[PDB]
Amino acid sequence: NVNYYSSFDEFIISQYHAQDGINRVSTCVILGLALQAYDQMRRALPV
Amino acid sequence: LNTGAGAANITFNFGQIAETVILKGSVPFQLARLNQPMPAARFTYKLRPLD
Amino acid sequence: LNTGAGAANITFNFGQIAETVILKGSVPFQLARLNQPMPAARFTYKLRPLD
Amino acid sequence: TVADGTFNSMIMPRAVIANEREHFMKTRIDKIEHDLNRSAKQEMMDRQSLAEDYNALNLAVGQEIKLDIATQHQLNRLGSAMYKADHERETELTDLINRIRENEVTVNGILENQKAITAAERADLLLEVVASTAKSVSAAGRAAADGSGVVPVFGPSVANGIKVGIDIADSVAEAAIAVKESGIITQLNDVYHAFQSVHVAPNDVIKPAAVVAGTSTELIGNLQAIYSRLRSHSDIGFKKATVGDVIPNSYMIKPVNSTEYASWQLYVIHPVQGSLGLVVQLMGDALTYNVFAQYGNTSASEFGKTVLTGGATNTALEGTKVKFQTKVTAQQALALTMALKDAASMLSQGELIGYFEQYINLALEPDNLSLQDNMHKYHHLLTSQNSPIDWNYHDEEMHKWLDSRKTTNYDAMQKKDGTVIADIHIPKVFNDLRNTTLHCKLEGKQTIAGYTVYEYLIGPWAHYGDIDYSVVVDTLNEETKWYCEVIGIDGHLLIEKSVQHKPEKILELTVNDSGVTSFNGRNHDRLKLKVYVKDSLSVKVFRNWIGINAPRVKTKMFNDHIGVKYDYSHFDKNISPAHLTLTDLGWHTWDQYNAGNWTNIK
Amino acid sequence: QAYSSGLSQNSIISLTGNDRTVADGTFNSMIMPRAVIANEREHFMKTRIDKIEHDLNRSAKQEMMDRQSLAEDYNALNLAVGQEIKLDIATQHQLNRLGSAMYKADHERETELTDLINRIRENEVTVNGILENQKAITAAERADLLLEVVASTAKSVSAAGRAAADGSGVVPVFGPSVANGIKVGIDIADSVAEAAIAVKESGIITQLNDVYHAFQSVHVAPNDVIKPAAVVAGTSTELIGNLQAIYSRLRSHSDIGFKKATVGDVIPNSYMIKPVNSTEYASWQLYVIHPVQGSLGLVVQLMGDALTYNVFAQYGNTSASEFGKTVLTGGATNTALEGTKVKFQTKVTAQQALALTMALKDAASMLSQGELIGYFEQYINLALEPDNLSLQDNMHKYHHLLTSQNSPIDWNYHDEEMHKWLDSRKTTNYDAMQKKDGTVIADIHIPKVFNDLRNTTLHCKLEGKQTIAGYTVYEYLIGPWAHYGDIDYSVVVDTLNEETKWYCEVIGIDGHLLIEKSVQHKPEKILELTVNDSGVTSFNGRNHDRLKLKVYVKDSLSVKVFRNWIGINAPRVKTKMFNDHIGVKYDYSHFDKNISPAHLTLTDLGWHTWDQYNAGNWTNIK
Amino acid sequence: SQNSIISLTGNDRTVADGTFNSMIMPRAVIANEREHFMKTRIDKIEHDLNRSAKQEMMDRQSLAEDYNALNLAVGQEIKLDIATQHQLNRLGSAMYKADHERETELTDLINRIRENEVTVNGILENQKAITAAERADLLLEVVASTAKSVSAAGRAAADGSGVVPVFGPSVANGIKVGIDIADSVAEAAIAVKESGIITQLNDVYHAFQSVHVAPNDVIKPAAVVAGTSTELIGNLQAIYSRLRSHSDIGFKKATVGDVIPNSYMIKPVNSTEYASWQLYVIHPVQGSLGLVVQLMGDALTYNVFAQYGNTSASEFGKTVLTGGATNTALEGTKVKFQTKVTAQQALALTMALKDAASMLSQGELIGYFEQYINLALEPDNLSLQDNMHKYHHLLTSQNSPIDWNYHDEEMHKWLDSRKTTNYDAMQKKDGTVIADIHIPKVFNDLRNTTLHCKLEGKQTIAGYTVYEYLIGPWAHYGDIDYSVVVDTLNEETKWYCEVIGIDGHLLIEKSVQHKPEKILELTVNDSGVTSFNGRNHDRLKLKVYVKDSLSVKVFRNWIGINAPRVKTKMFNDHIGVKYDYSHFDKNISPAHLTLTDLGWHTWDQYNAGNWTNIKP
Amino acid sequence: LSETELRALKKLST
Amino acid sequence: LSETELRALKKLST
Amino acid sequence: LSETELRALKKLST
Repeated sequence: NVNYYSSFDEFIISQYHAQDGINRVSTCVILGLALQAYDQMRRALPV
Repeated sequence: LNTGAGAANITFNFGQIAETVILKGSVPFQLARLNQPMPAARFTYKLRPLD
Repeated sequence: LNTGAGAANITFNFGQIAETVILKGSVPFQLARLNQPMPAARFTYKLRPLD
Repeated sequence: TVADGTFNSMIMPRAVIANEREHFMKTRIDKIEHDLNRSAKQEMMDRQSLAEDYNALNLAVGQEIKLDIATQHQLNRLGSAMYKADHERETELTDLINRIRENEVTVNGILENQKAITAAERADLLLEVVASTAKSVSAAGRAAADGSGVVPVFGPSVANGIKVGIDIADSVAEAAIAVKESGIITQLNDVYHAFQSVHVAPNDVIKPAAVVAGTSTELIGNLQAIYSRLRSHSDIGFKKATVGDVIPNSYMIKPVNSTEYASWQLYVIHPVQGSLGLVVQLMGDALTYNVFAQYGNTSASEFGKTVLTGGATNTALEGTKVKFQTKVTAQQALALTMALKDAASMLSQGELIGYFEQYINLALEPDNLSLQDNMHKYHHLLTSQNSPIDWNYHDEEMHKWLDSRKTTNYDAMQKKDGTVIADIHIPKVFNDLRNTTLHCKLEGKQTIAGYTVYEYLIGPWAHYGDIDYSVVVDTLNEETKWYCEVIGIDGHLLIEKSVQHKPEKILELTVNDSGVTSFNGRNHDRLKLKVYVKDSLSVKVFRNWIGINAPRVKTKMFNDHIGVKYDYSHFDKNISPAHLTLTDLGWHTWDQYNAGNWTNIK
Repeated sequence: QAYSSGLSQNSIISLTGNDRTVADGTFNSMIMPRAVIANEREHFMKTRIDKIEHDLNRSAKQEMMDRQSLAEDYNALNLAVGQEIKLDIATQHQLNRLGSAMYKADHERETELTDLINRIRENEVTVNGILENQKAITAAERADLLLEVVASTAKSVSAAGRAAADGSGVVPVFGPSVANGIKVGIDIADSVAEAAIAVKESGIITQLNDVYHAFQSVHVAPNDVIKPAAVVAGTSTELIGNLQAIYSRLRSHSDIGFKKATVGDVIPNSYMIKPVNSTEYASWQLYVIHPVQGSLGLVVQLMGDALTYNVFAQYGNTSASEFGKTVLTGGATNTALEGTKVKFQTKVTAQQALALTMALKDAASMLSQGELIGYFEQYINLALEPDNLSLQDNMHKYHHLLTSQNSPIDWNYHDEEMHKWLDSRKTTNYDAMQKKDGTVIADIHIPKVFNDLRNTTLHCKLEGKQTIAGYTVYEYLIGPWAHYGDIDYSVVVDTLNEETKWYCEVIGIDGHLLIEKSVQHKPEKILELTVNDSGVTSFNGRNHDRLKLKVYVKDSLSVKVFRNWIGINAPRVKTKMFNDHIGVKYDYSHFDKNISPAHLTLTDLGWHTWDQYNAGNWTNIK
Repeated sequence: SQNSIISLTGNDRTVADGTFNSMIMPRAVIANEREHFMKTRIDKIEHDLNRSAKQEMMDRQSLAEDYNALNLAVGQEIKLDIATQHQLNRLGSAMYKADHERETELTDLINRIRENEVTVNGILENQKAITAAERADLLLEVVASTAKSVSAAGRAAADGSGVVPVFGPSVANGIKVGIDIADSVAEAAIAVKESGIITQLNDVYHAFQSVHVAPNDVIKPAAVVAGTSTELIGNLQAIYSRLRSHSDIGFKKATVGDVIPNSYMIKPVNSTEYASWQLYVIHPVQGSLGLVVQLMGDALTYNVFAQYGNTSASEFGKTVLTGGATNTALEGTKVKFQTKVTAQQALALTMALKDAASMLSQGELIGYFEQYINLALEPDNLSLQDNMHKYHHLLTSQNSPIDWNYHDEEMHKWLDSRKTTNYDAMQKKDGTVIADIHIPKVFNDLRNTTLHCKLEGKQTIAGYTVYEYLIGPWAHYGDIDYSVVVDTLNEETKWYCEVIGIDGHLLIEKSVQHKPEKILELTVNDSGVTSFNGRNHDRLKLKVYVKDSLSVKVFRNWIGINAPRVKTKMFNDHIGVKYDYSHFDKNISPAHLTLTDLGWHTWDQYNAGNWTNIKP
Repeated sequence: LSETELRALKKLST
Repeated sequence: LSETELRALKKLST
Repeated sequence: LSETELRALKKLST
């Protein structure tokens, strides 16, 4: 029961336009910074 | 002993000096104060004569 | 062994000296004291002979 | 798959008796069901026709049933409805017994190899290998399959609009007596307001019968033994209204101001169709019961001597009293009470209260499978030869007690008012249900070449003597010819009458102390009668005992049923009256007929 | 400022406890009251059962078949021009179906009350002993004892017992069932021909269809009324006077309810407003009750643990709002709350609904929010009294106050105002439709003959369950009268036999009148009476407030009695109160007497007084 | 919050008992045995009130005479003396009456919309934020509809007799099930064998319950996305075309000789444990597709399966739509129930509940689902209700994920093949005479069979009672004959029949009372359109005017057996061709009639009103 | 039996 | 139709 | 009245 998006650009814009969008984008921003750390860590330590 | 057609009401006055009176009957009986609902039949009652 | 038409009553007297008596039957059976209601059938009875 | 707990509260059994709206809702649909099938307007209409047919039976003096009297009409309305519903259930049991006998090999395999599964699953399997008309053992399915006749009798609707207070003072005029006969005493009015009949379907009985059965013969014997006890209790229920006493009402005692953690419940069941009562107490998680006799009661106490004990019950508890009418027999209620006692530790307090109240008020079996199995096992034990309760002793003592009450009440009223007034208010003719001269209106849904078939089952008889059967046929067309067929083991007897609107005697039978009759040189426990009528509107069958208060045959038990076996497979076959010839009427054994054509002799 | 009554109230202990929330899986949770209007499953199940009862007793197929016979009987009454009841018109037939069913239920309830009075008066010594000895027990317990010492046919005061004791003829009229399959909106355009008018007469307008879809009658059993009547009764005469005072108010409301359909206006619908998304511990409920059989309405609001109510008049609205003037205030009620609206039909009167509201307001602190919701909705929707014994008695004490002479509401003033307002509405609607359409069209859709239940010429079918020597006894109670003038009574008898000899008996305080007619399938006039402004009639030299008519038929199939007033819109009689009933006492004990038509001679017919007879044998004179 | 659907219980998933939120929570009618028992009793009572078994037995002789008097050709005669045909006629006649009444109410609703199309177009265009239920109230108020409530309580109050679902167990009560002949080809033996049905037909009836959808249900899906009045009317006709085709299939399953499956629920044997799972298997008798719904925890999965082309080993056919993995081999207690909603209606709620699976408690998911299937009770959650109606429209519209026409056609071919196989099997075992008794080849489809529809009249014009019968729409093409039977107390009477078309009506006067009289013979093409006096028509209205009537019956008969089918119309087909039904309302007064008035007369001849006298 | 049916049936017999 | 009604109706016809 | 009863009654009347 989740949706799938081609890019993080689409994901954050879709949540912004949904009901209760202003408080949804706050969570998505933290997800983006978490994903930024995930990319750098996994490239240095590929498993 | 009741020799009449229907049930009868007997008034008991125990004075005002006695502190506690305990009533026990050979068979369960109904007892209540003035202007109070009559309970189910019980063997024993504990009463305050001042009531 | 009962050969009569209807169920029979057998009276058991265990005295008054023994403390406890345990009764076990080959089949479930009914036991009760004198002039007392009978219970449902069961295998084992623990009784006081003075009862 | 762990739940949040909301679902389990929705399937939680509910306190139907204690909750008022649930008790209000059930009274309403039981009233609606009774009025759907038995209409007061219709019954008042057929009073005149029924009175004429009863007078036309030419009964001896002192045995006449006078429907012009209000008391006798009211007791006839209760008796005819009660006897009808019992008659369909006996007919259904006979049909089920036949199907089991055709598939004995398959039934035996199920009984031997299905000991592990639940009682309900075994019953469903048994009803599938046989071509049973009803194949559902669930309560919802049984309601759908139930017919019009088997609907329980609602007493308060029967005694509605009947005049009660008629006062003639020191008047012996014929006009005054006519007015007096039009009314009923107040005592009979209270009897009807506390009357509700219980009729148990054969599909409900198959679960107790098959729970420990190992052979097809044992399964049939268990079914017959239960219905021997069930039919006996229905007779006692009707006799209770016949005497001049007032029947007690079942009630439940609850605390006036109940507490969350210290609530208690006390249930007192007074089955009108039975000789024993039940008192069940629920204090906390402890369950206690007592089985008491409904006979020999003094004026001071409403409970007789207790015959089975399961603990200590306090009937002097103080609280609010709520009246209700049971939908299960004393044996059925006792079976659950024993089962609930064993599972008290593993069941919540709400489950204990909900399961018990649903069974007594709605005849609903518990959803728990383990609880269901134990109840049906206990039901078998209470109806077997090794039952803890000697039902025959208590049924006979209730019969003796009820007869003494009728004499005491009749003599008391005779002194106060007189013989004429006593006979109006306490009729001596009615006596027991199977003793009473009663009629059973028949429904026909089968038409063979334009002739509607009406089926009646003669017997089984709980009484011995001489019995006469009469049939009344009403048709739209004038100058019709109708046929009567009486089927036995050896053959059938065919009769042509061609008389309408009047009773016509078709059979006279003699029953011995064992409840068996000699029909053309063979012993028959029951016979099947089929009436064929063209363009019929109403067919009524009357039964009549030559003497009043016929003596009772001892109730048969399991050993008596397996000792003698009678074949009822021939009750299904019928004839085509349109193709009948003159030589075909009379008594003719099967050997004469060709296979499959029982209308024309070789 | 909320109205404060100094009425003494018993203490109430809730099932929930000190914390005001019931514990899970307890016996108290299983006996808790729960909402019936708010829950869809219950509000659907109860409507289905209500519809089933209506179709059992009143079948549309039968009532459609009896239209031809009923039309002939009304025609044969030979009414004056402008007073004729033409059942060929669809609107008149529809209104007669509502009128006949409502009157039959009111007549049966009045009959039972008359018998209950007779039993009480016979056992006066025992009844007087109960009333003065037992003044501390609850009202329900007093009713059970009173119904036992008297040989009442219905001795049960429980809701389940009352339902079983009730028979066909007192079942409430289900409005939607009546208006099923009737053609609506027949359109003839600028045609005055006979064929066009015939088609026009066969249909009804949309307004009448809407009126019937919002109609449900309420008829209170005598056993319900005995509890309020005995709360403060000290003597038997006071108890009887209280019983008659309550039923006088009840009957007056029934006439108003029928008058609402006769006028061209649509009747309002009672509804409940609930939050769109209910939140735990922040829920609220608003109940708006427009009783059809009444002159006043009720608005009840449950916000938090606070109960607020308002009583509003149903007359004088300017169509800008659905609420009239406020007559009694019990706080501030906000009817502008936003939420889902659920429509329901009330099964209790305004006086009964208000009694529980006042009792619940005094118990708001001692009862949880859910208990207040459950007890209110159960009584409004199912007429089910609360299981809480203390709360039930408090409701009955308030019910007595609202009916007594010292009631905070002047019921006579409001009932009279509603009659005047309803008369004005009929004139306005008739005049408006007389302009837009023709006079002929106006008469079809707004008949002038139908005014109110006890004014319009109506028939009442009689049911017979008593047979005396082959003759079935059919009983009809003449009176009491809420209108004064001249009233004619006719009897229609249908019998399978070609020639029949049927008798009519009219019983009064001193003697009875016996008549023979021997005419079938045609109305026969039996009695003509003149009723004075006080509602009493002079029958054979004595004042009578009511009489008893018994019809004896052999092999009967249907017996109907027609009631007819000489002039339409007969003037009303002021509703009797407790003082009026106490002042004048009439003996009804002679209504139980019967005669045997078979043992009747020619000299016994006519008017004979009781002294001419022996004890018993009321058929034959000495 | 983010979720539009808000559960009555909060995120804590706990609701205190005795509070308002708990009082309005849905109930599990199927899972609770007290609730299931109560629903069955009320349903049986409703059926027995309207349809009386004692009345149907008495009317058997009268109906048998009428069917023979139709003078049908050999091989097409309906013989009600045979028990199997009588039982099939009882089920079919009640089935067709309910469908006929629903179609009649639809035509009135269409006329009302077209009269106020300007106001209706404004409501549909301007107001789109309100829910489907609120939109229906406004439309049903703007048009002067007789029934103005979409609530389940108001619907049941105004449903009326004749639309009550048929109860199979009541119909099958008291019929002989087992008769043996034992190689006896005799007139007496054959007569006896004709009096009893077989076990297969008894089992079919015990698992039968018809579903009839009121127009007030159809209006909510129709107006959920409609923008114009034409779209609203086109959606209404498209839904009812699908419903009528499914209703035809439901009757055909009884005619063919096999036992229909029964819907059931599987729940764990142990009650009140941690593990909670439920499986629902819905076998709609009035349809071609089934539904399997599984709820494990808060996860909901569904599978739509074909009810045709299935081997004896597995009850389920091929899966035509998937919504997850559903295990039908789960072990537990099996509770049988009768669905009261169509397959599309059940599927619509399943999709909506899946979307809000995590936003509602398990008790809410189960209660809302079971109330809809077992009571046709729409969920009280307005947000959940709106989503369900949106899915109902999608399942019906041209963009439906399910090709309904393909599955309905396959069901028809599969049922015909089964009848041939069962007839051949019994022919070899017993014989032709016995096979014809048990599997009649004359019945076939519901709208193909010769059937009678008893008429009820509540309108009387100058002493003449009006009985209304709607001719069409037709799902088959061929030649059709219509007959009328009039039973009247009077020894001699004159009754009139009127057939309303788009331009004019036909007036007929007849005198024969008890024998059927042919009124109208028609020819219908492959598009389900007939040419009635030079104008193409899709349906006609027949009104019978009888004085002092007791009963009026209309008999429908096709010239050839097993009439070929007409493809089911869809939304595009309905908007293409528009027919006017505003003329079905006008009446005539037989009392004020002359000899010149009888016959076929166009409207131009009459005045405004006065459709009786032809003078303009 | 309805009153309409009874009156109609009475007329036919007479 | 009831039995009494049918019996009464047959008497009128004869 | 059923159709069977009405037809039978009419035949009896004539």
